Amino acid sequence: VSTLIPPKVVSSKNIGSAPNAKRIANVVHFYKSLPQGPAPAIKANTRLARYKAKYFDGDNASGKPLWHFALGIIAFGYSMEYYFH
Amino acid sequence: RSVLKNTSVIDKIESYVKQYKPVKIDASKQLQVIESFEKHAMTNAKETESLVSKELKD
Repeated sequence: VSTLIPPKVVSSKNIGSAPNAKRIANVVHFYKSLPQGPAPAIKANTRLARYKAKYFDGDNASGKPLWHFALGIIAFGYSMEYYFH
Repeated sequence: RSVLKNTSVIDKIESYVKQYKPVKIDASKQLQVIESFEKHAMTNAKETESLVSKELKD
């Protein structure tokens, strides 16, 4: 007898599976995606964007800024020692 | 018939058979139901086809 009409009806496979949710996510995310992100920090300029760039970038974490930062406070109180003495 | 020697009934049933020879007449009844069915089916078929093709390229 005469075949039923379901095989030629589709209209809820688009909620029917899980990658639909991911699809509607990644059509927004990827379509308006940039090839590369914006920045790993770069502001501190006054001849100190260089200080941050050399020391406090993702390029390295090394003891050089620590030494520098320590020395600033040492220079304050060391001069003040002779202001107190 | 040439087997039967009492033949006056073979001419009878021959004539009865040839009388009622369109024993059952022609039928094509699938021509109103088949076309209507084809419209609903076609509509749905094309809709599904276009939908999934569209999704593929998307």
